Amino acid sequence: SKEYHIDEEVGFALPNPQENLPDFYNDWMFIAKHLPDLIESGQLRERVEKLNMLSIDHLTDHKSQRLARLVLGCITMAYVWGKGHGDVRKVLPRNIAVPYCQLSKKLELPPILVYADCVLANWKKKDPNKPLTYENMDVLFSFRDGDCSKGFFLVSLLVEIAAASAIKVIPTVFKAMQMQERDTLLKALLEIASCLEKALQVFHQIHDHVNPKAFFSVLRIYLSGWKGNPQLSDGLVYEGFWEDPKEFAGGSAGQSSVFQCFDVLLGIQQTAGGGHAAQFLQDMRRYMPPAHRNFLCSLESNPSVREFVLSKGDAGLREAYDACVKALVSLRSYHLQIVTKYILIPASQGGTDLMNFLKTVRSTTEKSLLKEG
Amino acid sequence: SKEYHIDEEVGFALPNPQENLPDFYNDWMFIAKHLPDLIESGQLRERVEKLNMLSIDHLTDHKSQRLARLVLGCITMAYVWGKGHGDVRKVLPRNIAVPYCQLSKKLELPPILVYADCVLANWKKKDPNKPLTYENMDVLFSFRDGDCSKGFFLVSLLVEIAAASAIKVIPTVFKAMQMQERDTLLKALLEIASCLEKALQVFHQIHDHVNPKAFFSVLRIYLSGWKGNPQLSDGLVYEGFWEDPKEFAGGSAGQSSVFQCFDVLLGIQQTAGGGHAAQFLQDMRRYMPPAHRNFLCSLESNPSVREFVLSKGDAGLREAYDACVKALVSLRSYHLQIVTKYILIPASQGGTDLMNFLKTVRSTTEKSLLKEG
Ligand code: HEM
Ligand code: HEM
Ligand SMILES: Cc1ccc(-c2csc3ncc(C(=O)NCCc4cccc(Cl)c4)n23)cc1
Ligand SMILES: Cc1ccc(-c2csc3ncc(C(=O)NCCc4cccc(Cl)c4)n23)cc1
Repeated sequence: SKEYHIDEEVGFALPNPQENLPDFYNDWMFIAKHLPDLIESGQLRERVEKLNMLSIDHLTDHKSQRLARLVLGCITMAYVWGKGHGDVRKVLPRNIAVPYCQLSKKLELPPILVYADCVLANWKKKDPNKPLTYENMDVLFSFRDGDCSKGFFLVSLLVEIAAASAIKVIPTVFKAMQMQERDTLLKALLEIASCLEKALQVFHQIHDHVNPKAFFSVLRIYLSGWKGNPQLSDGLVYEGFWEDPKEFAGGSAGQSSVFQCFDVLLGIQQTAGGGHAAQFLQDMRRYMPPAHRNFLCSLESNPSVREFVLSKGDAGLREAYDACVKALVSLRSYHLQIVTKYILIPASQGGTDLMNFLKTVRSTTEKSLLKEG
Repeated sequence: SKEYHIDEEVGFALPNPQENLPDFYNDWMFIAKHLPDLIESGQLRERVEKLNMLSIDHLTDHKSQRLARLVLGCITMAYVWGKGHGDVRKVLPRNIAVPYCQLSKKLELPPILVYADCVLANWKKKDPNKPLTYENMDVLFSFRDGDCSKGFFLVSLLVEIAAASAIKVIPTVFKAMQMQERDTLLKALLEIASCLEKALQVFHQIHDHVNPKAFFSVLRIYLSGWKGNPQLSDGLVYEGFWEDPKEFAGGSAGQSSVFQCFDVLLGIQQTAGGGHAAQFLQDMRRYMPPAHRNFLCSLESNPSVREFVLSKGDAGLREAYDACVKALVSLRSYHLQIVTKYILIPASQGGTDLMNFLKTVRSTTEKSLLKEG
C-alpha cells in the first residue's frame, strides 16, 4: 500500500476533498452549488450555455481537478436530465463537454458522474477537529431539494470509511500466507470480519437519513446514464470532443472499490462464467480511479486466500474465513432488505432487474461459505 | 521476469510445449490428433458423446495440463461448430465439459479455446537444435484440412517471439526512471523501439505463410465463441458443473499479452475510457494466462514512462519515446494493410466492426505521439 491512493483513515474516499475551485472557475462552481434551484426554476440549461469555454490547466493539483470532475459531472447530469420528468438533452454544449472530457481523459475516468467523484470526493467535516461521524459532516453537492442525497452519499461514504479498517490488514494476510504463519493469518482474518461487521452498524445506525421517496424521488434519474438508455438511444454527443455520441453507464455502487476488494480477497466468484452480474461488476472497474482499479487487479495478482484456507484442513481457519463471508452476506442482506423498503413500496400508481442483480451477487457471496449456516 | 512465466528466449509462449500427454489421457489425445478426419466423416460429435470421463488427477506439471487445455479446447470448438455449416450444439457433454472446467478453474483460464492455447502452447521444432524459424517449426493441432491453421498460428507465434526481445528491456526503463539515469533510459527506449522494428521486419519476411483466404475458411467458425453471439443466444452449457448456460468470448489476438503490455508500458492506455474497444481489450486480459495478466498489471502499477518523458523537457528522450510509438504504429499499420488485403477486398466476389476496432486501436496509438509542437 503506497501509490494505490488508499488512505489509512478514510480508505478509498478522497481524504479532505477540496471544496473551493480557483476563482477562474467561479461560474462553474455557481451553477454547481445552486443546482437544486436552477433546475426547478428552469434557467439551468440557459446558465450552462451562458458559460464560455474555460481551460482546465488552472486546475493544478490532483484534488482540485477532482473537485472539477465533480462540479462538471453534476452540471452535466443536471443539463442532460433537467427537471428529470422527461425533457432530455441529446447534445452536451462544447463549452462544458470539452473541458469535462479533457479533464476526464486526464484523470482516466469516463466523462460521466461516478461513485468515486459523487460520494468519495463529495464531502467535508463541519468542525475540522471533531471526528468523522454523520453529525460532523456534509455533502458538497446535491441535485434537487429533499432528494436526501446528503444522507444517501454520506452513509455510503460512512460505510466506505468503516470498511477501510479492514484494508489495513490485507498485507498481513498475504504476508502471513507467504511466510506460512497460521496464527497470525487466523488472527488477521477475524480482524477483517470484525471490521466488516463494524461496517454493518454504520449501515444500521445511520439508515435514518433516507426518505422512502428517494428512488421514486428526483434522485436516481440524475445518476442515470446513456448506455443502453432509451432516452439517449445512441448516447450523448460531447460536442467538440467527439464527432459521435458516446455511451457511458450511469451510477452504480458497483463502482465502490470496498466491496469489490473483499469480494476479490475472499475469492468470491465475481467472474463466475460472466452473467450480467459478475460481468457488469467487472466492467464497472473501468469507472473506478486508475489507482483503485489497479489495487483490485493487484489483489488477484496475489494468491487466493480461499484456495489456501481450503487446503490446510484447519477448522479454526475455515471458521475465520467463513466469518468474513458471513459478514458480507450480512452486509448485502441488510442492504437488500433496505432496498425492498424502497422499490416494491414506491411502485405506486426495470425496478425488478436491480432486485435480481442484488440477489445474484448476494447469492454468489453466500455459496462461498465453508459451513452451511 | 520473476513469477510471470516470461521465457527469456520465447517471451509469452510456453517455453517448450509438451507434444504428448500422460498415457492415461489417450481417449482425448486420439480425438484431437485425428480431428480433421473426424469432422468431415461426421463422427466427431458421436465419438465425444461416447467417451470415458477421465479425471484430471494424472495431468500434473505446467507443460502437461496446458497441453490438456489445448486438446480439450479444440475438441470443444469442433463439437460446438460441427462442420462449420449451420448445425450447432448448445450443450457440452458432462464427460468433457466437467474435466475441462475442472482444468480451467484450476489454471485460472475461461473454459474456451484461447490465443494462449492454440498459438502460445501449440507448436514444436522439427529439428530441435536449430533456431526458431518457420520451416523448422510445425503446429500440433488443426480443425480441417487446408483450413489455413499452420501459417496463421505460426506467424503469430513468430511475431510474438520477435517482440519478446523487448520484454527484457522493461525493467531498465523503470530502473532508469527511479535511479533517474537520463542516458540509460534514452538508450533502453531506443532498444525497445528497435525490438518492435525487428518484429515488423519478421512480419514482413514471413507474412506469406498465412493463407490468402484464411478469414473465410472454417477457421473463423471454429474460433467463434459464445458471448454476444446470436447463434448461442445464452452461450454454451457446461452441464454437471453449472446448470445455467454460460458465456465466453471467442479467440481474439487482443489476448496477445505482448501487444497489450507495450500499450501499457508506453502509456497508450487502450484499457482506459470505458469505450467499446477499451472495455474489450481489458476483458481479453481475463483470457490470458494468470501469470501474464499479473505482469500486465505490475506494469500498470508502475509510474508512467509517457508522464516521465513529458515532464523532463528533453527532446532526445522525447524522440526515443516516439520511436517506440512509431514502431508500434508501423507494426499495427502493416497489420491493418494485410487485414485489408485478406478481409475487405475478398468480401465482394462483422466485416466493418473489425476494421473499425483495429483502426481505433491504431489511432489511439498514433495519438500517443509527442513531438507535435
Ligand atoms: C439506503 C439506500 C440504498 C438504496 C436504496 C440502495 C439501492 C441499491 C440498488 C438498487 C443497487 C443495485 C443497482 C446498482 O447500484 O447497480 C445497489 C447496489 C449497491 N449498493 Fe446500494 N443502496 C443503498 C445504500 C447503500 C449503501 C449505504 C451502501 C454502502 C456503501 C451501498 C452499497 C451498494 C453496493 C456495493 C452495491 C453493488 C451491489 C453489490 O456489490 O452487492 N448501498 N444499491
Ligand atoms: C495475416 C493474417 C491476419 C489477419 C487476417 C488478422 C486479422 C485480424 C483481425 C480481423 C483482428 C481484429 C479481430 C480481433 O482479434 O479482435 C486482429 C487483431 C489483432 N491481430 Fe491479427 N491478423 C493477422 C495476423 C496477425 C499476426 C501475425 C499478429 C501478430 C501476433 C497479429 C496480431 C493481432 C493483434 C495484436 C490484434 C489485436 C488488435 C491490435 O492490437 O491492434 N495478427 N487481427
Ligand atoms: C454516483 C453515485 C453512484 C453510486 C451511489 C450509491 C452509493 S450507495 C448506492 N447504492 C446504489 C447506488 C447507486 O447509485 N446505484 C444506482 C441506482 C440508484 C441510485 C440512487 C438511488 C437509488 Cl434508490 C438507486 N449507490 C451514489 C452516487
Ligand atoms: C484463438 C486465437 C485467437 C487469435 C489468433 C490470432 C493470432 S494473430 C491474429 N489476428 C487475428 C486473430 C484472431 O483469431 N482474431 C479473430 C478474428 C480472425 C482474424 C483473422 C482470421 C481469423 Cl480465422 C479470425 N489472430 C489465433 C487464435
